[PDB]
Amino acid sequence: LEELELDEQQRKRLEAFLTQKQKVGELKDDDFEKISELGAGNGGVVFKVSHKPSGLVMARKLIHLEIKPAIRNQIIRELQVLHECNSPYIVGFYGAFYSDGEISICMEHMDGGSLDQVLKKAGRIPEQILGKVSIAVIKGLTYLREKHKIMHRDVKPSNILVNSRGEIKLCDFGVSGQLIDSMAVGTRSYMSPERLQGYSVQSDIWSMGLSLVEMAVGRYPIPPPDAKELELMFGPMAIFELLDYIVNEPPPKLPSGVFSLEFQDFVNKCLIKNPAERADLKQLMVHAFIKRSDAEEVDFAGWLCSTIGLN
Ligand SMILES: CC(=O)N[C@H]1CC[C@H](Oc2cc(-c3ccncc3Cl)cc3[nH]nc(C)c23)CC1
Ligand SMILES: [Ca+2]
Ligand SMILES: [Ca+2]
Ligand SMILES: [Ca+2]
Repeated sequence: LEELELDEQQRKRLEAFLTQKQKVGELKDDDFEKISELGAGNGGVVFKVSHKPSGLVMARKLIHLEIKPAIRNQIIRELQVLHECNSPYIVGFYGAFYSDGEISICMEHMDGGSLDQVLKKAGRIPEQILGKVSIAVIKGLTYLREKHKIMHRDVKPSNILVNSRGEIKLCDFGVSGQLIDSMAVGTRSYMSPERLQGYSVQSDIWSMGLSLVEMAVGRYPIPPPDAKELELMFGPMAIFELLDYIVNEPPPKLPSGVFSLEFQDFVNKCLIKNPAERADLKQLMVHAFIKRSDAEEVDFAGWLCSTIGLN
């Protein structure tokens, strides 16, 4: 597929990552010194750590799990598939190990944090920036589907990471069933209405469209905002009530007058409740909003650094 091709810069960065990764070796707990806490999420705290032997800076997620030694070795073996997932739109993976009652997952460090964290800083994210985000998520989901036959299963702003180089990558896509089972939990407020009713990449496309709306307006779009909140933005529901709303009510949408019709049509085709009518990855890759965004020269790194205060 032409959408899986890489630039010369993307190919250079991918080779540089694998070249530095070959120098690492087997990860052990005592080889890490904590630098700072990057944040909490999905049953474990993520630390910015330094791998003392190699000197690299990594993100280390520690998941406290008390399981028999066999159960742990299965999770570690199932996470080894991440070594083969190499793409400019997938967060780089270093290794996983068990130590002192905690599963560690060491990955590439993204100094921009997640888009959940960026959204809290920005308030809302502009459409041109979200065009670059849409392109990366589509290509990331396409890479996982095409080269590995893998669904993400948990697309949301907190699982989309960015950095000061202008890169946008996905992470935390389901690869180990024994890890999800042993942790039984994550939010279901981004799941498609068909998954909430009892499973395809179409579900991930719903989650992308839902995440794009939240970042565009600056709030989780369900329940829909009233006209008073709109005039304050552009000029409580329990979780079980929220999931019932997703299944039994029409999908959310962008407000009129403030976003282009191509952007509105893009999220509309992502949020069609019928997965058969909902657009797939091939159709979205050639949507008018995506083709327009790909030709737009947007300085994402410059916008990101000034928005969150990186300097
Ligand atoms: C609500 C909210 O936004 N929570 C934040 C909390 C910090 C977290 O930060 C990372 C997490 C992971 C990661 C994800 C899955 N499994 C293993 C790991 Cl290591 C890799 C990372 N690389 N670089 C960074 C900065 C980073 C992102 C989500
Ligand atoms: Ca330790
Ligand atoms: Ca130790
Ligand atoms: Ca998860």
